[PDB]
Amino acid sequence: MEKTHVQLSLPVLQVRDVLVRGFGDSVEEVLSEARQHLKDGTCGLVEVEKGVLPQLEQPYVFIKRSDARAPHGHVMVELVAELEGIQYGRSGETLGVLVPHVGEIPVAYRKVLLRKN
Ligand SMILES: C[C@H](N)c1ccc(Cl)cc1
Repeated sequence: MEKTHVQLSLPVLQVRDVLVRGFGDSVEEVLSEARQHLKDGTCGLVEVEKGVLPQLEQPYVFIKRSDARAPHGHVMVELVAELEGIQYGRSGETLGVLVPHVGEIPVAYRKVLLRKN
């Protein structure tokens, strides 16, 4: 059975390498697909810097810090989607935007403890 949180190590991708620049076409779909790719080990993370979001496809799926005081290095996170400037969920600081991973070479791995909600 699925625990409330799962430890994952996500490949961190540079935005210009990403081949599939979002998870879908509605908030509900992107959240659903992100969660599936996270379970399958086929989800990457792009760190948000100036110029990143316009190079990715909306709706966006962010991982945001959900909790403080981070077990074994994995930051606790939850998913929040964004479309047209409106966010679906509320949480803490953004760690990055999730994208499909289809074999791109990462620059780093990001350890997270993901809330499965
Ligand atoms: C497994 C298949 N080649 C696939 C990769 C990425 C996405 Cl987003 C959907 C399907």
